[PDB]
Amino acid sequence: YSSDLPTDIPVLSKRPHTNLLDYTFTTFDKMKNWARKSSFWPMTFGLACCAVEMMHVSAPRYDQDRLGIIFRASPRQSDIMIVAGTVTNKMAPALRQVYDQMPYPRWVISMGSCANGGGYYHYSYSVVRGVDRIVPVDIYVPGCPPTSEALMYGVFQLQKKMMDGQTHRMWYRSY
Amino acid sequence: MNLEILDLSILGFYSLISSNSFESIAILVATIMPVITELWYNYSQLFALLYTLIYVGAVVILFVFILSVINEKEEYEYEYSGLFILILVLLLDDLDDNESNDNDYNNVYITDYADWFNNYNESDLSVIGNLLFTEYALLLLIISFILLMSIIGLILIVKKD
Amino acid sequence: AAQTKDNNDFYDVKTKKNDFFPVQVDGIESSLGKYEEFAKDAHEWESWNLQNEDHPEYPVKRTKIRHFTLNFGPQHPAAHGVLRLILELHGEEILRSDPHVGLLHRGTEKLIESKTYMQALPYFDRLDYVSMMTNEQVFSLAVEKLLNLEVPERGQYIRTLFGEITRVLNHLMSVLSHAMDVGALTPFLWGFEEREKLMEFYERVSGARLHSAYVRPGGVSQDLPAGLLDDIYMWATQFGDRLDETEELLTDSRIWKQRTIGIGEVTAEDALNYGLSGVMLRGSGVPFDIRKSQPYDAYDKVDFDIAVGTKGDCYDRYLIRMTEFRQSLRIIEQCCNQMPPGPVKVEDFKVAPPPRALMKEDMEALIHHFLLYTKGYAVPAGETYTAIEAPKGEMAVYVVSDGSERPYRCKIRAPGFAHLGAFDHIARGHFLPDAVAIIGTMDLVFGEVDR
Amino acid sequence: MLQDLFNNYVILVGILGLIFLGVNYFIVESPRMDENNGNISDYIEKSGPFECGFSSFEQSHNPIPIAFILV
Amino acid sequence: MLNNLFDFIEYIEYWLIIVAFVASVLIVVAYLTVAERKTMGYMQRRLGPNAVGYYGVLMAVADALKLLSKEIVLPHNGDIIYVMSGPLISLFSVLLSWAVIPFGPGLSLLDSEYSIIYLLASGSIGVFGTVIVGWMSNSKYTVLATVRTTAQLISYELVLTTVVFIIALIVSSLNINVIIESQYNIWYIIPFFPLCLIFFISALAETARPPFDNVEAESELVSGHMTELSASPFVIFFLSEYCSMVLMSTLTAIFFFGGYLPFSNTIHHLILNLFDQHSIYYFIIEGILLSGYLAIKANFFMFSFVWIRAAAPRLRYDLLILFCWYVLLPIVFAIVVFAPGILYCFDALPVII
Amino acid sequence: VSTFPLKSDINITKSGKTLLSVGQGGRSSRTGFTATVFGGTGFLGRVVVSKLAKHGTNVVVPFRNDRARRQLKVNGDLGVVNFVEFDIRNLKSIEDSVKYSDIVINLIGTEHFSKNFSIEDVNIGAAERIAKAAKEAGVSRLIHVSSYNANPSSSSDFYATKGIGEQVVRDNFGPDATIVRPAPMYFRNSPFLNELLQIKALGGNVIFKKEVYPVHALQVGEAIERIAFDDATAGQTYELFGKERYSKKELREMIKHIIHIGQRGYYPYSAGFYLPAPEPFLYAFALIRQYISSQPRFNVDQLKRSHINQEIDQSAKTFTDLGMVPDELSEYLYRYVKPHISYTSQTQNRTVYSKEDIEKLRDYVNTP
Ligand SMILES: CCCCCCCCCCCCCCCCCC(=O)OC[C@H](COP(=O)(O)OCCN)OC(=O)CCCCCCCCCCCCCCCCC
Ligand SMILES: NC(=O)C1=CN([C@@H]2O[C@H](COP(=O)(O)OP(=O)(O)OC[C@H]3O[C@@H](n4cnc5c(N)ncnc54)[C@H](OP(=O)(O)O)[C@@H]3O)[C@@H](O)[C@H]2O)C=CC1
Ligand SMILES: CCCCCCCCCCCC(=O)OC[C@H](COP(=O)(O)OCC[N+](C)(C)C)OC(=O)CCCCCCCCCCC
Ligand code: SF4
Repeated sequence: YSSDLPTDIPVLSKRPHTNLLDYTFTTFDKMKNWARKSSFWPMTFGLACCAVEMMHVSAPRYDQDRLGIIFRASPRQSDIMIVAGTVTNKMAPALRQVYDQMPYPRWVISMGSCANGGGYYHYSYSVVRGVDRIVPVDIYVPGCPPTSEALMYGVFQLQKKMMDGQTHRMWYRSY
Repeated sequence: MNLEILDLSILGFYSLISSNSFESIAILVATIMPVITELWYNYSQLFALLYTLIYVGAVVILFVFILSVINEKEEYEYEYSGLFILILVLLLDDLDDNESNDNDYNNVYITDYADWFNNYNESDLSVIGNLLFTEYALLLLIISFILLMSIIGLILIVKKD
Repeated sequence: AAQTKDNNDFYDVKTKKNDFFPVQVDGIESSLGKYEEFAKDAHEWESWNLQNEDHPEYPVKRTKIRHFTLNFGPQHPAAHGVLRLILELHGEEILRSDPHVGLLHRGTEKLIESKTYMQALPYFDRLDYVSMMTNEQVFSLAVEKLLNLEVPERGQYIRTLFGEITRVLNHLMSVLSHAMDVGALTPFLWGFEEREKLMEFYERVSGARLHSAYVRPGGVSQDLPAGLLDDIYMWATQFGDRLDETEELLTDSRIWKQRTIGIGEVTAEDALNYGLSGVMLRGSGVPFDIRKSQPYDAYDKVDFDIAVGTKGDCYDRYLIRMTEFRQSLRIIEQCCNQMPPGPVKVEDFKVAPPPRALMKEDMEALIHHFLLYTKGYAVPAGETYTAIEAPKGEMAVYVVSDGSERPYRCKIRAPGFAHLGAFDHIARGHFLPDAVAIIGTMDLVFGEVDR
Repeated sequence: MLQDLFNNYVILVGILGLIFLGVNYFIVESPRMDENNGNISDYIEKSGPFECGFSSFEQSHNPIPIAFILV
Repeated sequence: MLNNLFDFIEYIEYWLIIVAFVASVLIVVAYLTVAERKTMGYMQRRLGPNAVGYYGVLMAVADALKLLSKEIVLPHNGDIIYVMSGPLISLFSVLLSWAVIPFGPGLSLLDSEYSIIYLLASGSIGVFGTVIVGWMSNSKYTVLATVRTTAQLISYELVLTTVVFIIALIVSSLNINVIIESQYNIWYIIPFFPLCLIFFISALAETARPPFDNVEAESELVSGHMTELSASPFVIFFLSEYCSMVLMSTLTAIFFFGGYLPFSNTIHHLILNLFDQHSIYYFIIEGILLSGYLAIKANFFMFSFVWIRAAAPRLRYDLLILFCWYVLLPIVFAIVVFAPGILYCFDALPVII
Repeated sequence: VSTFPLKSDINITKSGKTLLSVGQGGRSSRTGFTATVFGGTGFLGRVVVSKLAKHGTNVVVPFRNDRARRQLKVNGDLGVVNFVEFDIRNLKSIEDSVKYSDIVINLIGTEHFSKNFSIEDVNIGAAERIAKAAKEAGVSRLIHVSSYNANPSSSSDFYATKGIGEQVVRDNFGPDATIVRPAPMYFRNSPFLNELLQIKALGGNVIFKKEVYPVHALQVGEAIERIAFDDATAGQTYELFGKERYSKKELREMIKHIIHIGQRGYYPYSAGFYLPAPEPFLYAFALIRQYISSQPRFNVDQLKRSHINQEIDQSAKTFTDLGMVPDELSEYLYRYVKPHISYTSQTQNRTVYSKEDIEKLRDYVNTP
């Protein structure tokens, strides 16, 4: 039982493509990453005034549908959870249950000061000081409310992160 | 390889193990489908489509009645059965599948000789309509009379007022 | 009420009143003997049963099973935000509705008591978070009345001009989302571009698209930038066509009228008794408007009309909100023409902050600037109940002052809170899709409800 | 009238429907490649019914009155 | 090779024809989803999808591929029967209905004198697929959709079936291709304009499209029977619903607008006179023209399916039940008597030739 | 967990640093400790990270799966949980994970070998590299988790490599290395219980005959919390196991009655709840799937381990040395098999199995 681990093999995010199978699984990842980035389906989870700016992203001026963005009423059909509003202690168990009902892959966006850290109601007896206390957050959008362009910029950042996923090349090189 | 045998064996297996009412209406669908497909080939394509047109509409009305009556009874009632005895029962029923005991009628094949005397060729449905509306018009009118009775009958049974 | 031997929480034994003579039957016998001779074995014989199930007094223990309990919960598009609407359904007909609120309760009134009057103002922007500037106006009026101060003429017109711009913004959100819930998706998109044009007016004068802390006790935060009135007027010449095109799809549509006519009817007697106000009150035939009953902020110097319904249903309230659209546009035109010169805030530096240029040159201006932002301004002790004709209805604030710089108590009266309290009385007997229309016709924002 | 072409189409349609399910079963990454929350048969918080956030009474097998039964 | 390849292709030729036929239907269905979003966008003064593929031409691919790479939610892996039995039955019902749609004279996979019956019978099976999802389900929103789905079927099924029978009665034939050829001199839109409106209304009800979108009302039943569906089961149901939209749009072009018949007979002759009938290029162009005539008429009603969605609010299902039985059924039954009276009066009872 | 994990607010590490804890022991509190949890995205890792971060201890989580690390950050406040993208074949990445750490917990281990790593590389090579890197970084405490049947002379690859892993870690890091030998752990989504809950368990007659001493996973994570913050546990070996011995066949049948698979007599046999297969066939199927299936299946080594029962090293220490009473599987069995119940759904009455109910059910299973 002799083990000889190499010492200077770069991590996956730095590892270049050497053989033919690297390009094969990178092609597999990019086809999936493009599909999920293009078919960006958030869930209709408007809580407070942050939701109004979320509606104006669907407004004709910005037209989120032009990017492939469709809001779904069911957690089963949505892969993006946008927490747009204040999360109260009375609401926190409902938010966790809805998040758990989303099939993978799933991402969570925290929009506004309420969802980020509580904002104006940080020192309230009935307000959760950040939705990250309940669910993992992938991107935080600042503002009170964040503008329609501020939210779109955050979505673009998430789509940039999604396009860098290497799920199937990770199996080939890291597992 | 007659695959109709395998489909009926699967259908018969679930008939003995069906517990709730939803599985029973599923048995009905799993019965009409082999009938329609075996009618679509071989004997009569016309009545294979007629069976689909009429019975599928009856299935939906049957299904919507089940939603108003299910009362949790078969969701917790236990059944015992046993895998070995169920297979034994189906195996013995599989042994005898000769509906008739005229061996000559079942084993000797026959042919028909076509003729050109029928220059006016039309579908069987047109001939059925020709006789039903002329020769047996009384049957058609009585059937409408029965349909009228059903319409009145349904209202008086169901309507509260 | 109370557990009885014939009625408890788990089962009941109902016996209807008898509709036939109490016939006396004695000496039951057969051809072989008396009933008592065979009664021991008669339990196996159904023909020997002495009780008829058709009898009204036949004993039957029936388990008490709850109706179809559907949670119109927070994750539902029909609910305009967070609402756990619990419905007792018999099929789809509504028997009893239990609106559960507090999912957006953030203790705003508790937090206000720890803030100065200037610090407490931004909390009102987030109660009715589509009609932001009207929320600031009712709190500003309450503090001004307590302060015994009067806004100058130009300040009043600005709060009137943006008061109706706010009302147009609210009705755009209210009516189109109500139509979107019913099924009309296209009018929602048409009017939300008009919101973008009007929210640009919000951002031009304050720097915030939605939460513009512009209306403050003693006037407005800042004066209008140059060219705003021209841009407002240019929008005004075109907004008339947008309203007409909206009515092209709803007003005379037979599908829309079948979803609103006769739905959610409210009598004039019951509307007052449930504290309904605004379109809910005016839909039942009562011509009451706060802008006419108690004029405030230059509303007594503009000409406008109020639409009053007759049948008290959703369709009447839709028609009223469309008339209020045109009357608000009528007021906005007058404010543009009649905007006077002068200060936009009270000429009192002990309440209103001094100009920045004067702050950096005058000793007294610096002191007043320093103290207004560090300690705030004290308000004479007392209490007030100031109400304004909010787009949702009657919004009022009950502010208690103790002579300090922080309000002692700030009770916020929400028309949506009162409207939703009558949902059970209004939506009973209607079907499930009618509830969605009733929710939309009340113009419910749950930040206002759960303030 | 010959229907051999029709029979081939019906065979393809049946096979085509299984391809959509088979592709989806063989394309999705394994749970260990994802957050590794285990199999769906154990993730009861996900496989449970959807009630808009708040769990309610379980009335799967309760009677459902129908107002259009006569129709 | 060569000789063994030039007969292998002949051996597998008709499978390529079916595969091409399947691809032809799928392409229209795939881009109907893109067309609907683009059409509603401009009517709503937005743009619609234009950032997924060059000008949005890959929007359909991204939506399908992303959902095919999604987790399937079910109580257990062995429960693949429950959430797949419904959508598969619905998908098979609409795909088999396309077998009797002739893109040209005799260019249908299934030719029979009972094609009309097969069309209606196959479509009725798709209703059973929708009700399967509500199989003693624990989801209250799934259950409510099944009740509404049955109610809608009672509304349109009688009305839709009788309207098709009137067209068949006028031609005295239940063959779809015979119905198309019978419209050479007159398109049935002119004599039966009320029936075309009635057929389109029934088509909207059958597909659960707005203003009859009570099964999948987002503001009433979040997602209806699909609220518990994800990944492949959602795709198959989504594919089947849009396949019905194309099929019903194509049926409207067949029954009332002459099917594949040219808009102008003179223009059809001129274009084909440019090609030699002794070469295969004539029949390649001929198939393009005849199906192009069908495509233009079918695309108009697929446009109309989107058009009514962007212009009318949703109607309650109980109002729909009264609408069909009190209004549509008396009208269609009146016409089924009116039409034979006219034909017999002028000695014009139809025969098959 | 409790409300304050440390026995004192001032702790002096083996390297001489003085660490002061602040707060009462909540999310906003701190303990002054920074810990690195190798393999923190695994089954036991999430429990360990949750316990450490919930009291304010800074946790550094090396990871290779980007999606699996996201749920770990919820455990701690802002700045408490830190992530480093790492690979056991990248020496620099490992050295960055332990640079600021006072405690290093090595939870990296595997029962299978893949196209990139063998059993030796993960169980021995990875442990040695982590242990040696920790010492050069001056880490006060190192905690290594071996297996329950760790024996360098064992005929099983998993047990032998775990046994060698214990020795190679003590040589590199030094005598101050604490080694933990946990029994099979039961918990939500536990690998020990997932195999028993699988309806189609191929070769249950050959695999489910192993006898073990299952231990609660929450207690194993709790024990690691005790060991990390108690310097008196340095240099010792801990065998974590339950009091009651169980065979997988008894657990399999006990679970079958809890899930109510037997409500239909025919169903368990028809559904494939029993799949008797010869061991030579299972060896062939395990050998084939070692090079065809892309997901870790029942491999050859696990087939060998089915014939080896869990033997407890008496010389090693137990929960008693850490001042804990092992949890009984009968108490926690129902709550961890509850998600897999067929229908339940409060139809008539939930059958809640208590501590006494499970023990009685064990007698029924063994009753012929
Ligand atoms: C058509 C393709 C898509 C559908 C494929 C689904 C395949 C499932 C079996 C189809 C029916 C075959 C004949 C069985 C008769 C119906 C029996 C039944 O209830 O469905 C079987 C299904 C199996 O689950 P299981 O747990 O073993 O049964 C319950 C045990 N208490 O138990 C269930 O209750 C699940 C029912 C799910 C919904 C099925 C509705 C009926 C489907 C009929 C369409 C096919 C027509 C029949 C074709 C075969 C004919 C033998
Ligand atoms: N019933 C049980 O589970 C028992 C546990 N053990 C041992 O306890 C320890 C904890 O494992 P457990 O949580 O229970 O279950 P797991 O086997 O799923 O945990 C394995 C952990 O080690 C990581 N790992 C494995 N190989 C590598 C590798 N080449 N590179 C980097 N990381 C790797 C994994 O990271 P990643 O997830 O990102 O792949 C994972 O975090 C293991 O060493 C196990 O052998 C022993 C007896 C009983
Ligand atoms: C068969 C199943 C159905 C069809 C599915 C098709 C899905 C669409 C494809 C996804 C698109 C995508 O992902 O392209 C997006 C990516 C960009 O990736 P990025 O992350 O933005 O930058 C990272 C890439 N760099 C580092 C190079 C910038 O473009 C490419 O690199 C395209 C270049 C690859 C070669 C293209 C030509 C080769 C021929 C390809 C056609 C045969
Ligand atoms: S962050 Fe601001 S805009 Fe967003 S919900 Fe909270 S108060 Fe409203």
